[PDB]
Amino acid sequence: EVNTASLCRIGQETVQDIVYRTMEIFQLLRNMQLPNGVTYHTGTYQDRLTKLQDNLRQLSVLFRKLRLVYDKCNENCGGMDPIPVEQLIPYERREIAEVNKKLKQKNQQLKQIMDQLRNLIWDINAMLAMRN
Amino acid sequence: DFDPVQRYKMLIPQLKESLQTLMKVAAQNLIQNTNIDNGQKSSDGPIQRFDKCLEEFYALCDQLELCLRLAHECLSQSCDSAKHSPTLVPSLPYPQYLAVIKAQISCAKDIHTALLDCANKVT
Amino acid sequence: SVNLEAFSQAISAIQALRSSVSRVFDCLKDGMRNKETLEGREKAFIAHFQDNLHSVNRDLNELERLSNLVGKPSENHPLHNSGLLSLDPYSQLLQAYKWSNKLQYHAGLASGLLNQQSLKRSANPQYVDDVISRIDRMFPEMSIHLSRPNGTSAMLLVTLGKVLKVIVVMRSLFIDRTIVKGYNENVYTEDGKLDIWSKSNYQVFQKVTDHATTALLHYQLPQMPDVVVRSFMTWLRSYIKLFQAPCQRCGKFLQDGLPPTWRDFRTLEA
Amino acid sequence: SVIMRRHLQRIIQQETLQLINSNEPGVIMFKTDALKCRVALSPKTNQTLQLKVTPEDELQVLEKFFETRVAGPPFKANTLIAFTKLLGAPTHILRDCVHIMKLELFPDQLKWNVQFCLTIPPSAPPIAPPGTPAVVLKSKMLFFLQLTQKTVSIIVPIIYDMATQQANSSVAAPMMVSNILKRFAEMRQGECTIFAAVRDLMAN
Amino acid sequence: AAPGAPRPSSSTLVDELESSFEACFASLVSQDYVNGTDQEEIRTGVDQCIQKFLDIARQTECFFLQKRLQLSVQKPEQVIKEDVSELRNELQRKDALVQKHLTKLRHWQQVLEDINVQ
Repeated sequence: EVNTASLCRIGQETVQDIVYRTMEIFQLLRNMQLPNGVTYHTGTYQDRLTKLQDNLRQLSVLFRKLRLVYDKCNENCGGMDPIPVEQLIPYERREIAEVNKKLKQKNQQLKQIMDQLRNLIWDINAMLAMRN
Repeated sequence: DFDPVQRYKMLIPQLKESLQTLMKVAAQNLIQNTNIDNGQKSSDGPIQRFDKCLEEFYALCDQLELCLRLAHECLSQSCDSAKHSPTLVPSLPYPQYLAVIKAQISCAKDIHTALLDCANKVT
Repeated sequence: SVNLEAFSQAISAIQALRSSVSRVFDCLKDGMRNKETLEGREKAFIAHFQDNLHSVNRDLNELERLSNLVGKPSENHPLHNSGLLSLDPYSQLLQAYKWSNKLQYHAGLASGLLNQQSLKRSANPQYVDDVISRIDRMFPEMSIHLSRPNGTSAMLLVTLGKVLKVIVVMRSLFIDRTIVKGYNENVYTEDGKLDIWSKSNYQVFQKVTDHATTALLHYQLPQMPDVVVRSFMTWLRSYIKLFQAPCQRCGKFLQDGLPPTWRDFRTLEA
Repeated sequence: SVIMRRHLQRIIQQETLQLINSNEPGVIMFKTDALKCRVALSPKTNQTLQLKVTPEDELQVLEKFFETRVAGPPFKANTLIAFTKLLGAPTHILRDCVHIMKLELFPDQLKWNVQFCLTIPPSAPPIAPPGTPAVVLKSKMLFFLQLTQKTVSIIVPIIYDMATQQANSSVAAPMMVSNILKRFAEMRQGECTIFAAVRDLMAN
Repeated sequence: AAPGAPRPSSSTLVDELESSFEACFASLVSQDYVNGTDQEEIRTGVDQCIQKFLDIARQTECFFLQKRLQLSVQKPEQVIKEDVSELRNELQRKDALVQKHLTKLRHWQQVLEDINVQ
């Protein structure tokens, strides 16, 4: 209904991905060789501009989503209207605990399976001395 | 039919001697006024007004700078052409060269248009 | 053809000479502003005089260099531009050339300075190996080979000027599990029965092996394995001499080398 | 314009005779009559219509447009020498006049834009690196015929031996043979407008 | 208000990003004459534009972390639900990977059943 925490996480992921996309497109257009290649007639630059436009659309929709989530965050001002900045320096959850215990049991089971898989998977280290 | 670099080489002594003569006539005018203002009627020798010499020095400096800039532009153009174009001076015909040039120009224009559209979408 | 740098230097030199003589002549228009103690302006005068000497010396030194230019200027390449206006719309060509060069330089500088990234995290094929090996093998004085008798994993070796070959057996993309030897001491062609590993040396190249292992755990980029192996082989190539030893004398120990930053120096000191 | 006027006075003093100093240097004094010393727009050019007594009339406007097109940017001073060389008495000036008139109006190869009055082609026969190729003062004066271009495409020069353009080979020999067979009734101004119109129309 | 401490301005954190981004690239894409001689000139400007960009980015990120911390200490139920959803997604992905590995191993061992015909 609110998902403000997930909204902030998505916004952070989006701005990080925007920076990543900037770096990637710089690395991409870095080796922009002569379009009129001696050997290559029309091969490279086509896919180059294709990926260029793709990354452009990507960063455009990224900016759009950023603006949208920022507007959503700044509009839904519910809870702690004062919001004391000086309140960040120190001097039911039953279902959560049940899900955590179930996940831990599944993790231990998977770990036992992986432990068995270790011995079942080495399988060559002991007998590579005479393997062919 | 004179090459730029050899002209600059052969012209360096000219700038040197002109600067020397400039300093000489400057010293002449200085000692002249220095004997005139406080000494006696001794310095009676009309030398150069020191304007022509300075103007000539500046003009030679400017001409040398122009020649050097022209040589630099020419060599930079030759270098970039060699680095971003194969050897085709009739294994490719001249029309192929012109076509390649036009295609590269069109690709550059397309890149420019794409960047302009990106800037527009940004705003 | 790197004379462009020297010519730009000469340009700067003549510009500085003009500027200096102009400033010298302008400063002689007036005497000491307010000395009140002495005539120490002679110091600044002698400084300007020496600056003139510096300018003359630089002009002479640049006259000595820049021997001559080659005949047939422009090398017949812009003859199209030299052509009549019929075919030339020609300046567009030079414009696009300059634009491309500027964009290339800009992208390079941007990528270089963008090395300090801000990505807090990174989350939500037996054909590239041969291609990478072929690409790396085009490099000179460093011959490589591969047999891969173990299986899917990659097994390869490299050679240098001496017989100090290196045995590097790694996975598909990234280099790991390497070892070093020297002067056929490994004999990993048909050692015993085949291209054996034996993970050993005569207690001298152990340091080199440790350095290479550390480097493998240092150049481990998250992606782009080609760049990874290129950095690896460049790091390896830095041992072709093993003669100099900065930050010390070349007698400190058995050997001296640890260049992870593209510069070697006396080992056991970092 | 000023450097072209400098080159013009240089070349007119070099070989032939010129006129005494006046408001504007008039050395365009042709056979019949010539008076062009008015420059309304000095930045544009200093040239006008000399005189009209007979075609070779529209010839005045044709020469005006030809001078305007030959001034243009300072691409080459050889263009000036070429235009000066355009003085053939045996109906040679009439051919260039008609060619310029056809080019200046752009009417309806194959009824399309086919006109190339330039010089110094890159595909010229290799004999020596050219310094200023303008015209060939011989029996068969060399000149770019037309700039053939589709909608391959290249231009081709022609030297009609008026004593009549009897010229890989697939692009040159058939067209020249057809243009020769077309105007095969040249029996006195042979290579004045018959060959010109033949190369204009029947070359496509 | 150059030496003054207060900052009399507003309307930032949104337009600033696009402005800074397009700033040092409009210099590149421009229908204007480009002098064919330049070195170590645009580099200062592009370092400045990337510096201010990453700086305002850091500012926005710090603001985001501050808001997230204040929200968590204000409404911990949201953070609890987020953690529950993340754990559910992780468990689903783990189960999917386990099933995929099991099916792969099954398919593998099944085809090499009687490799040795004997």
